Amino acid sequence: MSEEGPQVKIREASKDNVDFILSNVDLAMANSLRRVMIAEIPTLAIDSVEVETNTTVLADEFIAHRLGLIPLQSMDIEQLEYSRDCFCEDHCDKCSVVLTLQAFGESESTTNVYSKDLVIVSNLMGRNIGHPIIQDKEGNGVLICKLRKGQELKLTCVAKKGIAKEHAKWGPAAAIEFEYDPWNKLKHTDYWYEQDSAKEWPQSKNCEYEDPPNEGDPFDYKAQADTFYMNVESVGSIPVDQVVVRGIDTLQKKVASILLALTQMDQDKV
Amino acid sequence: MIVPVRCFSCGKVVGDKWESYLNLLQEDELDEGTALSRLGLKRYCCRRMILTHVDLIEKFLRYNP
Amino acid sequence: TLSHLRRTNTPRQLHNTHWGLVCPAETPEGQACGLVKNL
Amino acid sequence: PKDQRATTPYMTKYERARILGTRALQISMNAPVFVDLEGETDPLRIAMKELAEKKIPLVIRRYLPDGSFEDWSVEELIVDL
Amino acid sequence: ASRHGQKGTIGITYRREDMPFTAEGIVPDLIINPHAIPSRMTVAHLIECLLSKVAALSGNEGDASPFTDITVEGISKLLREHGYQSRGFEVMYNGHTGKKLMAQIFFGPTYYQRLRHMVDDKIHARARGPMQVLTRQPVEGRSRDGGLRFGEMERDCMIAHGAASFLKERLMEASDAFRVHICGICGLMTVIAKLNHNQFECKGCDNKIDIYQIHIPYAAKLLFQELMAMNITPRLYTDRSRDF
Amino acid sequence: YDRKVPSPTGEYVKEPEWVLETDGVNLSEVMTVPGIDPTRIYTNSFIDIMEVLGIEAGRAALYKEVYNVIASDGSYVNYRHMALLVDVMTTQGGLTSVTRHGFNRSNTGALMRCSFEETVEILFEAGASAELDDCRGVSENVILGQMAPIGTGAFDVMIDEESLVKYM
Amino acid sequence: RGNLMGKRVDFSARTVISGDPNLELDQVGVPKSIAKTLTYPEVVTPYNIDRLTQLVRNGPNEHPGAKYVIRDSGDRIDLRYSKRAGDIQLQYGWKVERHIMDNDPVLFNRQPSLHKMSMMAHRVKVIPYSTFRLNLSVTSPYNADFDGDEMNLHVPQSEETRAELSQLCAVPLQIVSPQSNKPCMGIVQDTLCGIRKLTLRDTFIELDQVLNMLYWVPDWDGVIPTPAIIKPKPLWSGKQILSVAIPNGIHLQRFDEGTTLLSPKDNGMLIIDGQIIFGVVEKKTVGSSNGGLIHVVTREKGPQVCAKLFGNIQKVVNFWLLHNGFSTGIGDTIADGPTMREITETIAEAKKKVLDVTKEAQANLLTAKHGMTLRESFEDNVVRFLNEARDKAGRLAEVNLKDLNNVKQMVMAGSKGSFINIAQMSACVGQQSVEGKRIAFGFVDRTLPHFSKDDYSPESKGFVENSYLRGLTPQEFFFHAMGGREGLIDTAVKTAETGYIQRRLVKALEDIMVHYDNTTRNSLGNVIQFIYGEDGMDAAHIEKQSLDTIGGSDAAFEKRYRVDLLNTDHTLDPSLLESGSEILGDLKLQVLLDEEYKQLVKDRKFLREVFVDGEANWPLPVNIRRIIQNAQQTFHIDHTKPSDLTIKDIVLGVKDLQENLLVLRGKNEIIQNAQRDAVTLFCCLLRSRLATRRVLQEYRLTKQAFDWVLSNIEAQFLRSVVHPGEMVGVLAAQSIGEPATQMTLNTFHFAGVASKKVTSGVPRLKEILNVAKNMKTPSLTVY
Amino acid sequence: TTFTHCEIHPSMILGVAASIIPFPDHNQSPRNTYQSAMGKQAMGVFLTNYNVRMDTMANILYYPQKPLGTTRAMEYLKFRELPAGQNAIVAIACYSGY
Amino acid sequence: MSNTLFDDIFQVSEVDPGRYNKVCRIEAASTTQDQCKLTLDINVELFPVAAQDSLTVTIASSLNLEDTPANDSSATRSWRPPQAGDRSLADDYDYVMYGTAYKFEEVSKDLIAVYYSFGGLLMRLEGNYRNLNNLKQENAYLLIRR
Amino acid sequence: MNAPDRFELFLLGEGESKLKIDPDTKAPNAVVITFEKEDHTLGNLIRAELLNDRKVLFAAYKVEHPFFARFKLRIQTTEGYDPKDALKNACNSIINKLGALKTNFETEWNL
RNA sequence: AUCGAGAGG
Ligand SMILES: [Mg+2]
Ligand SMILES: [Zn+2]
Ligand SMILES: [Zn+2]
Ligand SMILES: [Zn+2]
Repeated sequence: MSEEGPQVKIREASKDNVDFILSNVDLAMANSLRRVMIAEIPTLAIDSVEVETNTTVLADEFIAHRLGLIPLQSMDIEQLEYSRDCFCEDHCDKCSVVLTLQAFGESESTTNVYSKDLVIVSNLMGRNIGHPIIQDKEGNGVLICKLRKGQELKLTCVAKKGIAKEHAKWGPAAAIEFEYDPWNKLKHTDYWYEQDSAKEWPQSKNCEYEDPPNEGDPFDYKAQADTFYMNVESVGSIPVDQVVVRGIDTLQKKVASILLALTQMDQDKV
Repeated sequence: MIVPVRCFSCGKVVGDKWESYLNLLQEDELDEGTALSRLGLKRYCCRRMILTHVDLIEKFLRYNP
Repeated sequence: TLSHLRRTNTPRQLHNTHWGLVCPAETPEGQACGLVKNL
Repeated sequence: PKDQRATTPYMTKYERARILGTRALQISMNAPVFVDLEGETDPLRIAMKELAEKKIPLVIRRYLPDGSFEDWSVEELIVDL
Repeated sequence: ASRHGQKGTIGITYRREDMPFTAEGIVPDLIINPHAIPSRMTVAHLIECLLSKVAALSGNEGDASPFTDITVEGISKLLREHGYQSRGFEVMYNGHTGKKLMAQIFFGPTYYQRLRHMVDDKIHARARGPMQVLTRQPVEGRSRDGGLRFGEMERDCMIAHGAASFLKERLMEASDAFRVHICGICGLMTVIAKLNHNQFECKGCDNKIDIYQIHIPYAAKLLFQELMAMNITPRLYTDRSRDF
Repeated sequence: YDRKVPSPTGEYVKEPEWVLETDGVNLSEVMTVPGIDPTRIYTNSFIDIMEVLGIEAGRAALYKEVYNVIASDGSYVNYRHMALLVDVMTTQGGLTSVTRHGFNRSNTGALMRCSFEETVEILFEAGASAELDDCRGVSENVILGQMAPIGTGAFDVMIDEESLVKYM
Repeated sequence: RGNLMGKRVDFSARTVISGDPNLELDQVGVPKSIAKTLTYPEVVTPYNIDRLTQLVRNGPNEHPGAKYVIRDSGDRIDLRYSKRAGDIQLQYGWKVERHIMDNDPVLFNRQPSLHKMSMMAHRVKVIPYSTFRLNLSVTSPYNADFDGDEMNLHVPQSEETRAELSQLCAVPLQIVSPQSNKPCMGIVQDTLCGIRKLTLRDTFIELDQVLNMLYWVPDWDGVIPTPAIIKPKPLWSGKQILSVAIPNGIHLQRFDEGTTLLSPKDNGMLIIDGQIIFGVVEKKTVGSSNGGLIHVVTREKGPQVCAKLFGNIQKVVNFWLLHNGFSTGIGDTIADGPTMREITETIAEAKKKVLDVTKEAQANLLTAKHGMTLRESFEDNVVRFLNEARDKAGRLAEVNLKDLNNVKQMVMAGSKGSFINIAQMSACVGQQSVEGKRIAFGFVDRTLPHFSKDDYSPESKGFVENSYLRGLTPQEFFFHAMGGREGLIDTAVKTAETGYIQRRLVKALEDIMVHYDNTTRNSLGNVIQFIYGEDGMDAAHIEKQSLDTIGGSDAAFEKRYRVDLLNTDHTLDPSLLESGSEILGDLKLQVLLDEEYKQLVKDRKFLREVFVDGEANWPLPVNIRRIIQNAQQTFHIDHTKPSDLTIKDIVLGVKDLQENLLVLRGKNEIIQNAQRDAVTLFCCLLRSRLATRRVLQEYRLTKQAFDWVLSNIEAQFLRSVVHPGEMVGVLAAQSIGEPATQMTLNTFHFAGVASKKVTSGVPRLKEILNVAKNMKTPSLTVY
Repeated sequence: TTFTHCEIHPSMILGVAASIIPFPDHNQSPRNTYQSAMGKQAMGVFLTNYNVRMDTMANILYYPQKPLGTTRAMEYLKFRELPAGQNAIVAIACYSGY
Repeated sequence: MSNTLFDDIFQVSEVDPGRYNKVCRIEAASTTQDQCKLTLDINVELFPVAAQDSLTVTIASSLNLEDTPANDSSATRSWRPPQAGDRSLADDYDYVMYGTAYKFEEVSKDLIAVYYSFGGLLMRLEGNYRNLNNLKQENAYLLIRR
Repeated sequence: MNAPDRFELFLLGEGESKLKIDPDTKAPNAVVITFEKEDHTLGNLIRAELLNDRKVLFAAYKVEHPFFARFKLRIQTTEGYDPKDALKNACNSIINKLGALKTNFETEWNL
C-alpha cells in the first residue's frame, strides 16, 4: 500500500448518490471503507428531549424517540465539540444545539407537526449545523406527529455529536451497495442451482464493465480481488461526497491513532 | 401509529413520504407498487416500510380528551 | 380476545364430526389439550 | 485389625474429593501449610500440591457393612486417579 | 416467533456494519438457523418468505390463503421477473471481511411476532431473604424475593454424584437450621434450655445432665412436633444401641 | 426364524427353524407336548415362568423382557444397570413390584418408606409397633440434615494417634 | 415431600439461557446483576487479605465487589450502610461475603432433572446482559434449547462443597456417561454440519485464511504446517487445518461399508497421531458415538484434554463456517421434473395395487392371513402397499437431490434431518394414522361427508398424495390434523406416565450402594450383588471389544493360534525372532505352547457356552487393541526387524498379568474363587488378544514394547474398577428411567417376524415394573 | 353425481388463530397448533382506545405492520386493522454461531 | 533437492471426478515398468489433466526449502512462506504435494505396493520391487511435470 | 437491565491504554498485541497490510468475544525485523494509500 | 395467608 493504488472512478452522481468503481485496492480496504462509512462518521442529532406539554395521543418517549431520528444539518459537525470531551458542564453552544417545538391544534382538522417546525434556539456561531434536513418537494420535512384541535405539544431538544456505533440515529450512510468480481472468475462463491446456474442466476448490472470469462480459460488462481463497485447513499445530513471523504479521513485518523500509540509506547520505552 | 422515521433496515428517511404516498394513491390513483417507485423506494427493505404501514393514529384522533 | 369469545371448554381427539364446526389446529398444550376447543 | 486390610490400596475419587475439601478448608482457616507456597493462594490448589506430595495429615476410616472398619492413611493410599 | 410455530430468542445483536449484506446493500434484521427447518418441515414458513419478497417488489399484498391455486412455481416466476434469483437465494458478502460468501443465502421479508415473556421479567437471584413464618423456609415467588426449590429430583442427582456434603449444605445451611436440645433419656424436644444460667432439666425424666444439642432443619422439628401432637413419639437418640 | 449354528467347520452358520408363536400362556401343559424342546420354551409372563421354573428363571426372564423394552426403540442401556434392577426385584424369592405394595412393604427404615407414597399410614404403624429406625439410609439422613453415608460421606476423615505421630 | 425431601434454598439464581460458542465446555456466562446479587463468604487469610480489603473498598456496587463482612464476634457489616469502605481493616479469621468471581465453581441445572447429566458444575464467567450463556455441546445432556428455557444456579458456600463439586460434578468429568457406555456430549448443530463441509475432499484453504484459523486454536504451538499443495498455490486441505485441533498421539479407525483405505467416497475414518488422514468427519466421528473421536480422546488423554478438544474444534469450524456460509430455502425441497413424474407414477402404481386387492376382497377372493380376520388382513395388506409407496417415492426424491442441496447436506452430516423428512417435504407425505389404524369411519360408513359410503380408496382414509411443497387438499389436511392431534396428546400423557415411573425406580433403588467389600447392598445390609455388576467395574470405563476366538472356523483358529515348533505345518518363521532359529525343535518351549493352545481351545468351548449366539462384540474394560497401537507407535515398531521376544517370556508374562489383575483382595478361598470368576472374560480377552502368533506375527513388538503393553493394561484395568461409595442404585434407576422418555412406540412401530401385536414402549414397562397379573399381550414362544 | 350441498369455502374449517397462518396446508400439523398458541402471546394494539381505559399489563407495539402475506380470513377478523407483529427481513443462514 | 525416492513416467488411463468439482481420481500406468500402476487424487482445477497424458512423477524426500538438503522448516519448524523460491529448490515441476504414509502393503511378494496420502488426497503406487530409497518416513513431495 | 454501555465500543476506560504489546513464547520474533476498544474495522486492514510485507512470517487476528470491543493481533517476522516496527511500517503504508484514495476521489468528484 | 384460573419450560 503506497499511494499508487486506489483509482477512483465515478459512474453516476447526485445529491445523495455516488456510484463508484474503486480499482487497484486491497479488498480489506474496500470493506474497511465500507464499514467506516456505515458507523464511524460523526453527525448531529437530538439526543435529549424535555417534555413541557404533551396532551397528544403519542407517548412522551414515543415522540422523543422519533425526534432523535430526524436528520440535522451536519456539514460543520467537525466544528462542534464532541460531548464526551466537553469540559463544560451539562452542555453548551460549543458542544450542543438547542431546538424547540411548539404546536397547537388551531384548526378543527388534523394538524400535522413537521420537522420543518423545529426552531433553533442556541447560538450556532455561524456553523452550518442544526438545520432539520428537508428533502420533501412540498417543504414538509418529516412528519413528527398528528395533532387534534384541543391538543398541544411543547418540547425542548438538545442535539449532540455522535457516531452510529453509539446509536443508529447517528448514521448518515443510509445504504451502501458493494460488489466485486461481477463475473465469477475468482470462484469466491459456488452458485446453487437446480439445473443451469448460468441461466438461473441473474446477471449483475456490473457485468457490463468487465469482459466475460471463456469456457476455454483455465482457473486463474493467481488473480486477486480488485475493482470494487460501490454506491453510497446519504440521509441528507452530510453531502454524499462528504460521507465518502470523511469516511476516508476517519480511517486515516484511526490508523494514525494506533500509530501514535505505538510511538507513545516507544517514547515511554527505554 | 404514524410512519417510522427512517427505514428500520437502512435509516433511509421515509417519514416524509407518507403524505405524498397517499396522494399518489388518491390524487393520481397509482398502483401501490408504482407509487412506491415514484417515491424513490428502490429497495424492498424500504418499500415494506410504507407498503405495510398501518395508520392507526387517525383512529386515535377520533377520541376527544 | 376472539379466542375466548369462540372458546368451548369440554368437561380428547379430533373426531371426524368436528369437520367444519371446531378448529382442528386450535388447542392448548398439555393438560386440557383436546378438551378445550375453539369454534 | 492393622494388617489383613481387605479394601483397596488406592484412593477413591470420593476419598480424594473429601480429603482435598477438608484440607483446603483448614488452609482457608489459616492452618499451617506443609508444602512451599509457590505463588499459591487458592486453598484447593494448595491442598492438591500437598496431595501430590503426600503431605496431607489425614486418615481414612473405611466403614464396612457390619460396622467394622479399616483405617488407611493418606500416605498409604495410592493417589492414582 | 414467526407465523409457523417457530419460536426463538435473540442470542446476540449486531450492528449493521457486522452483518451479512447483499450487493444491493440490504442487511438482515434477523438471522435464522438453517437447522431450524428440515426437522420441523415448516415449508409454509419458507413459502411465506418467498411470496413476501414478491409482494414487496411488486408493491401489493400476497395471498397465503390455505386452499388456493397459488403455487411456488407461480411465485418464483414472478420473483425472477423482478430480477432476483427465482428460489430466493441471494449472493451475500461477509460483513466482517467483505469477502463474497461461498454459499448463497435464502433471503427475504417475513413476519415475526414479539411475544410476551421477557428475560427482564424472569431473571431472578437471591442470597438470604424473606422466609415463611411457618417453616422458616424462603418464601415462594420471584416478586416476593423468594428462593428456588431444590426438588426431589435435584437431591436425587446429588446422591448419584455422591455430593454428600453439598446436600448437607443446601438442605440445611442454605435454609432451615435449628439448634435444639434433646433429652438423653427420652429423645424428645422437651428440654428447658435456660441459655443464661446453663440450666436445662427435661422435666418428667428429671434429667438436668445428660442432654445433647442437635442441628436440624426447622421443618424436621415441625414434623416431630406434629407427630407428638398425634400422641406419637419420635425419640431421637445420639448413641446407636442397635450395633448390628 | 433364523439362528446361528456353529457349523461342522467350527464357524457359525445362520440356519432357519420353525417356531410356533402361540397366543396365550400355559407352560404347565405346553412343556409336556411331544415333539417340543421343553428347554427352549419362552414366555412373557414373569409370574408364570417363575412359578413353573423358579425365581432364578423368573429373574433371568425379567431381565430379558426389560432388555427387550429398552432395545425395542433402538436405544441402549448398559447391562449392569438393568441387571441391578431385576436383581433387587427378586431378592425376596418372588417378584417385588416398584409400588407401595412392593417397595413400601419392606423392613427398611420407616422414615424412608413413608417418603414414597403412603405417609402416616406407615408412621402410625411404626408408632404402634414401636419400630426402631437405624438411620443409616438415605432419606433417614436427608430428613434431618445429616451427611448421609454415600460418596464423600461413606467414610470418616480423621487423624488417629499413630498417624498423628507420623504426621509430625 | 414438600418441605423436607425438597425445599427452597438461598444463594440461587434463575434465568433464560442462550447459546455462546465462545465459551469453554465447562464454563457458564453469568450476568453481572446475578454476580452482584449472590455472594460467597471467603475467609480472611494472609494469602488473600490484600484482595479482600480491595473488595471491601470497591463496595457492593461492583461486579468485582463485595457485601457483608463478618467479624470474629459474628457481627455482620452491611456495606450498603457504611462510610468506612476504606477504614474497615480486615482481621485474619474474618469472612467477606464477596461477589461471585470468575472461575468460581457453581452448580447448574435444568428441570426436570432426569439424570446426573442434568446437574453439572461450571466455571463462572461474569458477562453483560441478562441471560445464562452456554457452550452448545453441553446442552445435549441438559436436554436444553434456546427457545426460552430457564436454568438454575446453586452457589456453594463452604470450601468443602466447592472442592466437592469441582472434583466430582465438573462438566469435563461427565463427558462419558455410564448409562449407555458412551459419550453424552459431542459436536452438534452448526459445528457438526460445518465440519462435514470443512473436511470434504474439494475443500482447500488460502494462506491468510489458514493463518487466522490457526490463530484461533488456543493450543496451536506456533508451527505452520506444510500445505497439501506447494507448487501452483500453497493450499491447505480442510483435513489438515482441522487436525490441528486434535491432540497428538490420537489414533482412530472406523472403516465404513465400502472403505478400502483408498475409497473415492472418502467414507470411513482414519486418524494417525492426531493427524486426520482419511474420511469425511461427520456425526459418526465427532458425535456422541462411543466408536468416535470424542470417546477415544477422553479415554487416552482424559477429561481435561477432551474438554479442550471441544473448544478447539468449535472455534476453528465456526470461524471457517462464518467465512463460508450455509443456508437453506425452498429450492432445497424441490425435486426436478423427471423425478416428480416418477414419484406420481409410483403413487399411482401403488393405488392400482390397492385397488386390485380391494376388488379381490370385495369379490371374496382375498384369503385371511393366519392368526387374523379377513377384514383386517385386507387392512394390513393395503397399509403395507401405501407405506412402501411412500418410501419408494421418498427414495426417488432423495436419489435425485444434488450434493448442493442444503437439506441433503444437513442429513448427510447428521445434524438435524432424516430421510423421512426429505420424503415428506419433497414427495408423498404418506398414509395418516390414528391409533395404528387408517382413518376410521366417524360418519356412517365414511370418514367425511365429502365421500360416498363404503369407500376404502386410499385417500378416503387418510392417504396423502401431496408433499408439503405441493400442499395438502382440505380432506388430506384434516386427516393430517387428526394424526397430528393424537401425536400431541401422546407427548403430554407420556410425561405424566414416565415422570411417575422414573420417580418410582429412583425411590425403589434409592439406597443401593457399593460398599468397601465390593458388594452391592441396601440400607438393611442385604446383599443385592456379591460383586457389583457381576464384575466389579465402573460402566464409564467399559468399551466394546471383539472376542476373536468366539467366531471363525476351527481351522482358521488353529491357523491363527496354533504354534508347533516340532512340525513345519505350524512352526514359527525363524525371522520373527532374533533367536527364532534356536527355538526350532525346542520341546520345552513346545510344552508352554501346548499349554497356551490348550487353554485357547478351552476358551472357545467356554465362550461358545456363554455366548451361544456367536456374538463376539461385547463391552469389556480396557481397550487392549488401542493399547497395542500405542506401543506400535510409541516405540517405533519396525516390522522388518526380528524381535528380542522369548516364547517363555510371552507365555509367562501374560500369565503374570492375569495374576496381578485383582478386584477383590481377601485371602479366604471364597473370595479367591470369586476373584478367579470375576475376571474370566477379561482374561479370555487377554489370552485371545496376546497369543504367541498374535504377539509375534500380528503385533511384532519388541521386548520393551511388549512389557510396556502388559504394565499399561494392568494400570488401566485397575482404574476401571468401581469405587466404593458409588450410588449404583440411583444411577441405575436414572439410567433406566431417563431413556424411557423416548419410548413413543406404545404398542407398534417396531416390526418383527410374527404378527407383532405385542405391548411395548412405556405401557409394557409399566406392566413389568408393576408386575401386572393380567398383561394385555401374553404370547408363548414354542420351539 | 348426487351432491346435495357444497362447502362455502374449505378454509372456513379453521378458527380465528388458525386462520391467520400462511399456507397452513404446507406445514406439519403440530406446527399450526403451536402457532395457534403463539398468536395469543403476540404483542400489538388490542383496543384502539387503549389509551382511555386503565388496565394492568398492556403491550402495545410502537409500529404495528400488516402481514405482507395475508389470508382472506383477515378481512373479517380485522387483523390488518389491528395487526400484531412486523415485517422483518430475515436471512436463513449459519453466521457467527450465536 | 538432495535426493529422490522415486522417478518414473506414467500415462493416464482414466480420470474420474466422482462428484467432485476440483479433485479427480487419476488412474495411470508406468511406461516401461508395466508392474507399476499409479492411482492419484489430484486438484485438477488447479492443475489440469487429461486421459492419455504422459506425466513425470517423482516422490523425493528432501524438505524443499531453499538450501541444498532437507531443511526442517517444512517438516518440524513453522513453514515459511515463499520468497526463497529464488534459491535452491526443486520447483521445476508443474505440481507439488506434501504427504504422509500409511503402510507398505505387501502384495503377492513378487507384486508391489507402497504407503501414501496427501492431506486427504490419496494415491497408490506400485513402486518397483526394491523401493529401498522409498522410506516409510512420512516426508514426501509428489512432484509432477505436465 | 444489565445491558453494557455503548460508549464501551470505542472509548477507552480507566486503566485501558489503546495498545498492549506482549511477547510470544511459542515462537521466536513473534508478538501478540491487544487493541482496546477497537474491532476489525481497523484490525482487518492491519492484517492485510502485514501480509504484504515479505519479511513477515505470520500475521493473523481474532476477536475473542463480540461482547467486548477487543482485538488480538499476532505477528511473527524474520530475524532482525522487530515485529513492532513491522506493524509501524504497515500503518505508514495504509495511511499513504488512504491519502491517495482521498485525493483521487476529490479530483474525480470535482470532474 | 389459602383457593381457583390463565400460561411458560
Ligand atoms: Mg425450550
Ligand atoms: Zn458543554
Ligand atoms: Zn430499507
Ligand atoms: Zn426425657
